[PDB]
Amino acid sequence: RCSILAAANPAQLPAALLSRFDLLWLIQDRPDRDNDLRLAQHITYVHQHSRQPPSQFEPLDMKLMRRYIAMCREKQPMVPESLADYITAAYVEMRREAWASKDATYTSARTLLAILRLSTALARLRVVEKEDVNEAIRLMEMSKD
Amino acid sequence: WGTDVNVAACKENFQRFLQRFIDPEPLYMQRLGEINVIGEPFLNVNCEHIKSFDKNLYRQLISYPQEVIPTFDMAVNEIFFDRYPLEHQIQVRPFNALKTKNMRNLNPEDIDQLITISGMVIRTSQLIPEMQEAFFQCQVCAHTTRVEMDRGRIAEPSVCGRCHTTHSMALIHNRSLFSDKQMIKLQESPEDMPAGQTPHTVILFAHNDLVDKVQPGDRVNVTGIYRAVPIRVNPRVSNVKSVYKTHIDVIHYRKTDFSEKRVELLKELSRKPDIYERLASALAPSIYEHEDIKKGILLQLFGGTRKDFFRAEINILLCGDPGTSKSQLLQYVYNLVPRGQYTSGKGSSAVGLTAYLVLQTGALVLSDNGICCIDEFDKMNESTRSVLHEVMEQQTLSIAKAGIICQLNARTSVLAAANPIESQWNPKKTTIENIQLPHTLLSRFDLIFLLLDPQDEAYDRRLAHHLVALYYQSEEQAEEELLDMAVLKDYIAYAHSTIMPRLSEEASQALIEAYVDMRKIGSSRMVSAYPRQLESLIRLAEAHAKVRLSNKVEAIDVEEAKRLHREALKQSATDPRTGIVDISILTTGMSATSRKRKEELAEALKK
DNA sequence: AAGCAGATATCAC
DNA sequence: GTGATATCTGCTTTGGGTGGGTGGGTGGGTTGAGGCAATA
Ligand SMILES: Nc1ncnc2c1ncn2[C@@H]1O[C@H](COP(=O)(O)OP(=O)(O)OP(=O)(O)O)[C@@H](O)[C@H]1O
Ligand SMILES: [Mg+2]
Ligand SMILES: [Zn+2]
Repeated sequence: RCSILAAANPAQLPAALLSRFDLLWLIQDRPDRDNDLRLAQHITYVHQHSRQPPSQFEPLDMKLMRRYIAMCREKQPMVPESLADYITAAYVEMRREAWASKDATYTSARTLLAILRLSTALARLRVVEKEDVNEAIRLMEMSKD
Repeated sequence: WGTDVNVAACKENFQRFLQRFIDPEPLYMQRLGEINVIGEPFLNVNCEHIKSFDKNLYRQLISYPQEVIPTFDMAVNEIFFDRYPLEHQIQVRPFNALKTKNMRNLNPEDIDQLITISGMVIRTSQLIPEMQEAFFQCQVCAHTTRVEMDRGRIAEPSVCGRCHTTHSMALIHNRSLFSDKQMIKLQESPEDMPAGQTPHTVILFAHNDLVDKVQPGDRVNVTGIYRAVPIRVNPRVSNVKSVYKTHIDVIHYRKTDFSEKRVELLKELSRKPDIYERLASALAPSIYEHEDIKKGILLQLFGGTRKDFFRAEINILLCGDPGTSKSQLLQYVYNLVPRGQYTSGKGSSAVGLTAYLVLQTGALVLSDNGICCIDEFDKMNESTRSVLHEVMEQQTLSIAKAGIICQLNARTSVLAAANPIESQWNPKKTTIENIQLPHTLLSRFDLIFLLLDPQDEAYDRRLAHHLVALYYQSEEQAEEELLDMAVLKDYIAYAHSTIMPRLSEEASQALIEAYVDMRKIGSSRMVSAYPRQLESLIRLAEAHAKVRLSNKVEAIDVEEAKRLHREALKQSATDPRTGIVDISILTTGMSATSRKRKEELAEALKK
């Protein structure tokens, strides 16, 4: 009963395996001057100081991050009756786009169950509400691009 | 002995327990009466009852089972012989309803105490004989003697009594008296396992009537005595290791998972006008809108008539796009059938289809007189394809390996699931070229069904509502569905038991005319049918007759068989270019239009 | 170190 | 004085590579690299 986090280089893995993943993220690095300049500035600072450049909000240490993660995991939020129609409306919208794209996307009935799974995870961070479904939807469509 | 056990007091207390205890006529008095009626000399006693009546007797039973249980046997025997003036005397088997310990928490303080543990059986040994009484014969005068075993040690005689010769008594092994013993390996239950640790295992020893009472795969609560035994350093020396090994002496097993009224209910169902559709609906309530596939699977479950001159078995292949409900259907059929096997065509698979010193027959042989569900049909290698063709054509599996030459009966119905070679079904491609399997193998299936994924929005919305409703289904509905499934299983069992349909004259004429018409369709313009299909119809017709619980095949059965066959062909025999009537794709693997185009290409290149 | 095979002196009747 | 029967003495054991690969792997020892036939 474990979660699977896989990393692969595009060539050809079987489709029967790729459709099982809730999120399939294609990380593509297209060269662009300003972004490449910003990335280089970040990396040089890390080599220069052995830590990330300062930001407005300070990152939390691992010791402290593992406490919140465990604390959140105790909750068991549930999805109400009311959201049933709204989640359904999102599913058909995703399906329509997949058929229109004509790409090798894996939007199927399995996708509907994935919306619920992510939505409850988002709530466990925060009873599920419409804002968790919106974040779950946004995260997934951004994945299929 | 360091025990506060007075035998007489314990026996009296237990006799009092049998006399007076009442389950909230004494319960165990009724049990003794039932023992007399049945004749099985075993009385099971719930330790919770003994605790409730008497807390001292319970405490002594748990602490000193070896000493106390025989006194219980004496008490029960005395009482029973009073109330009813049997191969053996009755034996008490105290047990705990629920486990009192976890396999991981067994401790030295529990040695020689009565405990209950839960687990799953993985291995059982063959029977081990234990000597109880040794038999000696003088090698000079043939005088015979018998010696009782004493704590695993035997007092060999030194001088013959009759002739006084010394060292003349030889042990005759096969004139002695032996009792049965069995070694069982119990695996820790998945629920009680801590996260990420490998399961623990325990050794159990069963004796006499408790041997062969469990089989590998069983989930059982075992009540027995915890034992510690020394380990010899090597077989030759009498030195022992300071760390003891442990096992459990089994005392009680508890396996933790027709009637005339039942037959009357089944017949009442069989009288209903729409029994076919009722059973089809009950077959797989979770799957949505696949009515014809469900009807075909029901007919496969019932099967045709075993003529004993003719395969009576119905083979069904479900090919389709990924993300449909094919695996769920296969799982539901596997659960339903009594002698079924669920397996995969991939070679790496844990359970294999092929037979492979112990002779290991594959799933196809194991599913003899049953259904074999094969999930990744398209992923079979060439050897597995040959094996499957042999099974489907001849219903036997031949092996010639490691000096063993034999033929194994495999009369099994194949329910197969197949995916396309591409990421999606290609409408331009026919069935043969969509799934890379030989046409010779495809021609052995009675029915091929296509589970395509629609582009319709309304279908998506309806399926979404179906799945959400299932996601919120209530416990009473689940229980009702389970009851309906049990009714279906009983109906199928009864039909297999007692119904053997036979072709009536009207059915024969209907079948002949049906075949002639199917041929005529092609003959009008190619060939639109071949004789093998006629056989399929017969099988299907018989299956339908069995669903009604009828011993005669009627014209209605033939009409239903024709409709189902014609629907399956319309699903899977369609040429994407022109039409459907062409069945040459199944017989030859190449579309007639494709054949003409290839002929044109070859002739042009020959120009 | 531990145990069986062989040799042999020794009590008992 | 003979029949046990109790005491004493010498052998070899173990698994092991100084005990061999000219004993044999049907007497019994994980891990890796290297030829085959069938394989794709
Ligand atoms: N017709 C349907 N009825 C019910 N559930 C369906 C249907 N079609 C798809 N589903 C849903 O899709 C999932 C079924 O996936 P399943 O493992 O059965 O697919 P499959 O057909 O074996 O395909 P594959 O192995 O290619 O993924 C479940 O969420 C099931 O609810
Ligand atoms: Mg599947
Ligand atoms: Zn004798």
